[PDB]
Amino acid sequence: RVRLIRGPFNRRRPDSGRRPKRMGVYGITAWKSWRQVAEERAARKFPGLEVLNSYWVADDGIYRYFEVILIDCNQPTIQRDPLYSGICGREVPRRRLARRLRERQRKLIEHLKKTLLPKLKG
Amino acid sequence: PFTASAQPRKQRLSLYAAPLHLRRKLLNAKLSPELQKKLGVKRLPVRRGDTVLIMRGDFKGVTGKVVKVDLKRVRIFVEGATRTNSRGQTVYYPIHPSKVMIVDVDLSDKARQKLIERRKR
Amino acid sequence: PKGVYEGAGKEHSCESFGVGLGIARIPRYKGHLWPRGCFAPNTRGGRRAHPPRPEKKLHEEINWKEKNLAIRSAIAATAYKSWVAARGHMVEKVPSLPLVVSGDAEKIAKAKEAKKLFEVLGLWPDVERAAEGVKIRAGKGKMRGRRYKEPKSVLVVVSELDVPLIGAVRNFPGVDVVPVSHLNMLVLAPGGVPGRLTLWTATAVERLKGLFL
Amino acid sequence: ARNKPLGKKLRLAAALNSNRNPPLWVIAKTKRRVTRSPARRHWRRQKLKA
Amino acid sequence: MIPKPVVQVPRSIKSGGVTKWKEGRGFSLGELKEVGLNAEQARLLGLPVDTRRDSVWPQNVEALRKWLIEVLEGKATPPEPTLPKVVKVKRKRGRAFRGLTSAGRRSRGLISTRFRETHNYKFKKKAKERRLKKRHEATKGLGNVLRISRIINES
Amino acid sequence: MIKRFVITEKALRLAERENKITIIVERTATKKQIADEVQRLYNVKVEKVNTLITPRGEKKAYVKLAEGYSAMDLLTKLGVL
RNA sequence: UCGUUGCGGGUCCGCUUACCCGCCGCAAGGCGGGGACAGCGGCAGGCGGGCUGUUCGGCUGGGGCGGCACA
RNA sequence: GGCAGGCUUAGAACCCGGGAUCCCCGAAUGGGGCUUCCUGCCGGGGCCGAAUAGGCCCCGGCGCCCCGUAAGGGGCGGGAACGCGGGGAAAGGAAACAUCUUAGUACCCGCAGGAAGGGAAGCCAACAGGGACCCCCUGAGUAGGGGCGACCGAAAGGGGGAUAGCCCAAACCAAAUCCUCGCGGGACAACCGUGGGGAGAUGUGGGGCUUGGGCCCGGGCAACCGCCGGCGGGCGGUAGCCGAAGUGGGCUGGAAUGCCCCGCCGUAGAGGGUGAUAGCCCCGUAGGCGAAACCGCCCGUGGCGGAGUCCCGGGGUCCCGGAGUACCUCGGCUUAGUUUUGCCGGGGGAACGCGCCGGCCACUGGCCGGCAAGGCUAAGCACGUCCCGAGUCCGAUAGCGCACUAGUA
Ligand SMILES: [Mg+2]
Ligand SMILES: [Mg+2]
Ligand SMILES: [Mg+2]
Ligand SMILES: [Mg+2]
Ligand SMILES: [Mg+2]
Ligand SMILES: [Mg+2]
Ligand SMILES: [Mg+2]
Ligand SMILES: [Mg+2]
Ligand SMILES: [Mg+2]
Ligand SMILES: [Mg+2]
Ligand SMILES: [Mg+2]
Ligand SMILES: [Mg+2]
Ligand SMILES: [Mg+2]
Ligand SMILES: [Mg+2]
Ligand SMILES: [Mg+2]
Ligand SMILES: [Mg+2]
Ligand SMILES: [Mg+2]
Ligand SMILES: [Mg+2]
Ligand SMILES: [Mg+2]
Ligand SMILES: [Mg+2]
Ligand SMILES: [Mg+2]
Ligand SMILES: [Mg+2]
Ligand SMILES: [Mg+2]
Ligand SMILES: [Mg+2]
Ligand SMILES: [Mg+2]
Ligand SMILES: [Mg+2]
Ligand SMILES: [Mg+2]
Repeated sequence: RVRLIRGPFNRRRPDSGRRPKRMGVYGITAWKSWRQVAEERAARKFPGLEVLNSYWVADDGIYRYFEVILIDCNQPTIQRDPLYSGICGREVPRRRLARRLRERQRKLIEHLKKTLLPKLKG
Repeated sequence: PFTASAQPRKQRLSLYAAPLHLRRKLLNAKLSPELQKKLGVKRLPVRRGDTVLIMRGDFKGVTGKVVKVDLKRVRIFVEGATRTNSRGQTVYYPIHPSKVMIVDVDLSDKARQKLIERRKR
Repeated sequence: PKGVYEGAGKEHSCESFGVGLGIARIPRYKGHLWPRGCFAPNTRGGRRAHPPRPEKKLHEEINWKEKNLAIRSAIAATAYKSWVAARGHMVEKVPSLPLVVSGDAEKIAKAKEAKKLFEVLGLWPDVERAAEGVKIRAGKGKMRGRRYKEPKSVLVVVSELDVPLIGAVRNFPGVDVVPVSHLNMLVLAPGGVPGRLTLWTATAVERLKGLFL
Repeated sequence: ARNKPLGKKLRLAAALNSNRNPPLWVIAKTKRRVTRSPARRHWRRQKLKA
Repeated sequence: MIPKPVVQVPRSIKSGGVTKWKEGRGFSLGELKEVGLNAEQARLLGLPVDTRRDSVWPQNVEALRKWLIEVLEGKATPPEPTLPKVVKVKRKRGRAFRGLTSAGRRSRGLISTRFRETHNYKFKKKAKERRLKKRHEATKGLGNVLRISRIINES
Repeated sequence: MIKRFVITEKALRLAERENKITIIVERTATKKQIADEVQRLYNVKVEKVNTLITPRGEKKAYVKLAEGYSAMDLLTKLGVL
């Protein structure tokens, strides 16, 4: 659970020469949302854990609350997850996919000759 | 192992900077017709104790034993191709191995014979 | 494409120190080498003012129909003894032009066998011309891989790729051997001047009727 | 200085060891090509920032 | 030879009724059901299938039927199947810091628009053209030079 | 631990007059380690060890043997004399 | 001014838990006071050389003041 | 290119593959560090010593934040350029200058990979049809933005490179599940049996993924979907090996490769060296052969598991189908986006498949196309520390600052 202060980000007034368009302060905000900011802060406290997602929880006068889902990619029960292997990496040898696909095509052609070839020729 | 590039700068770079095992191939000399028939190989790198015939230069026609070989310089010292310095000592002329013909072979080294079979075959 | 380093002569810390020092107002070194000039084309170590640019267009484009018309024109120049003698070739022993040989010549696989056919057809004197005409060229080309300048002797046109006659004649000094479908201006007019001593095979002449037109 | 730290003293030892011209046989070995060392300095002219 | 599907170029209002054909993405499901195969069987045989396409073209059907007969009569070798043959998924480090989570995607605009129309894409694309001095960026102010030149010469 | 012996004019005068052998050891060797090394290596008895680090960066140890052992005898026995 | 801002009672009164201020306690939590005000965020008006960027034309018996001989 | 003494035929030097050693500082990580050095606690060992005291020395462990029941595991720093997210100018241009441009650039902060990012229709279209994505050519300086000035500036479509589609959640079932360790077995694996521990009803697992699905019924296997990478073979890389033909006669010459004369090879006349200019003296070249070890790719075979999850036929009108989200308003940055781009912030704020979204201002009707707010994805594309090759490039004041004991003095 992450708590942070709402509002626009702390835009700094420039201390040097600027053209008048570039001197404003009030109303200027960051292109990042507080949800992504809350994700990054949670990522710092749990170093090495990957961020999955986060959602809004509550608002008050000063603060906004988010819940960030982080996962340990080094844990055995996380690596084999069908969803969590998208973040923790996944590899299949080409021999595994190529051999079975070849074997499927050999058997499909055998079946189609006896069942589809007479209809096609006719 | 000697550049295959046709650029002269790359050819000269590999020759000068060649390691010791590659400079041995620059010591190759032509065998005499008798030794060619006696061995069946057309070349052998010159070895200390081989008898050679100088074939170019001032000492062309001199035959002698190889007293010293230098891998770094790729030069060989032969008896007869000598001279005396100002102080009187006798010194050797460095002969490139490609200017001599091996008229006798030093085959006491067992490793040399195995190289003989490789080139006749 | 040739060029210089993009930052050559421009990466020194230099600046112009204005007037009043009694020295010219070109940029100079900022540090311990202060009076030393820098960055300008007229200074030692300065940038080249207008160097060669790698994006320069060196290729001279030619229309396809125009380029094929020239190839037919250069082909016709090989039919005349005047042009081939003008380009430099020796054709005194050549029985006639354009010189066409039978298609059995494509089976010659050895250089020694091919050398007979050149001698029997009066072509060997021009190949012999290129052999003794090889010269160590003057200038910096020796440093850059262009030590030798070798004349052109005879272009051999075979019917198709990978005939054995290509590997049997390609070692002769000045001799080019191409299939008729691979004809181009670099073999038909060396130096930009028409008229090349060409040995056509009979089958290549038959295949010429549907190319470059 | 009279009172030294050992780390500063050791770096002065390294500079003291290297401050020497090439030996005379090195000049003969290289045929007078190698005659000077870049680690040669004078205590009054060139100052170490040790 | 594997046959290639033939689809219609989308006839625009600007075209005025002139039409042409093109190589489509793949054979439609309707075209495959007239030869007895579904998407899985067709991809196993090696045909390119486009389940999104709804139209059916008889020229596409005939090319399928002629090729299918050669395959099933052992007169032709089918290509490898049109399915994924490798699974390479890399471990992701710093997804939150590189803006690859859902919040970062929303901030980049990928939820609401296409990648080509996102603003970060437009910044990168115009920078590559200026770096390489590409098509319109080889000259700055090319439109205004062209406009004034057209007035002066076509006056 | 020991690198070599010092056989200079000062070191030789010390050996004959104060029963001290001068050695060059590693820069990190302490007085406890130098006394243990000298006793173990040569089978003598050490009274005290005075150590200094030379301006060239080496450590020099003046090892005074106890009063039953000859500093010059150990130098001449080792063959470094 | 919009939100924070809630709970009772008849726009006004009250209440405390919000919030704020101090004291004690490592913290946990307690004590006192204020109090849905304040403070804080957004928006809006005012004062604003505190700070940022700029402009301060031309002719001319040299420039300037003048004049407009500037349409 | 010196002077000695050695090593090496018991096989050295050299090259390639695998190991050993690897001081101090360094992310530096016991704690400090105004000196790359110092110093503490615990445990073991050693030494001085009469001593088990006391002291001194060596060796090992001792960073922060985390995951895990624990055991144990992770992150930290670097790399020439490229990649992703955020913050973000000015000079100059406009012949002044403020909107504007420069420019989302320089630069800064953060985070990855050998590429990254993008990627699988709440799409584009126009009643005719396309059919994920990226990159190249074009559309095109067209539409449009703009002191409508300077200038800025797409997209669809067409031609190519390459080609590939899937999952999580939910409906329905309800612990059938997964991780760890001990033992027995099992190509050293997966997995099987058995037992302990941990997660799990706040739902593990099955099922499902637009050709929507769930649910009910019937038939068929060419079911389907996953896990391991053992055995055999082939190929390529990291050293190398073989490779034709004059050192013929004479001249000049210190010396020939030069000249005259005479021969020869050529799949090899690319190029270099050798006492001057060499196809045949030597290296090499055309062409061919090659690895104990390490690595990489491809093929055949081998070993397992799952809840039929696969295909075909019918029924359905019941259930599921992603929220501070869509949307409105205000401020701001940005965009060609213009009453119409995207986003951030303040405030307000839905519906549910009989619903919702889009079709260049809004609404109404029709028609057309679709199903947002969850995740992944090879190929084809950027770069140059580094390696290989090439050159109408330069040739020591040139060319990189450095042809040299140069990022040196
Ligand atoms: Mg400005
Ligand atoms: Mg220069
Ligand atoms: Mg030109
Ligand atoms: Mg000249
Ligand atoms: Mg001084
Ligand atoms: Mg432009
Ligand atoms: Mg002391
Ligand atoms: Mg208030
Ligand atoms: Mg206020
Ligand atoms: Mg001012
Ligand atoms: Mg004015
Ligand atoms: Mg004036
Ligand atoms: Mg006036
Ligand atoms: Mg430390
Ligand atoms: Mg500029
Ligand atoms: Mg201006
Ligand atoms: Mg100005
Ligand atoms: Mg990092
Ligand atoms: Mg990629
Ligand atoms: Mg990726
Ligand atoms: Mg722009
Ligand atoms: Mg479940
Ligand atoms: Mg050879
Ligand atoms: Mg040879
Ligand atoms: Mg949805
Ligand atoms: Mg010069
Ligand atoms: Mg220079």
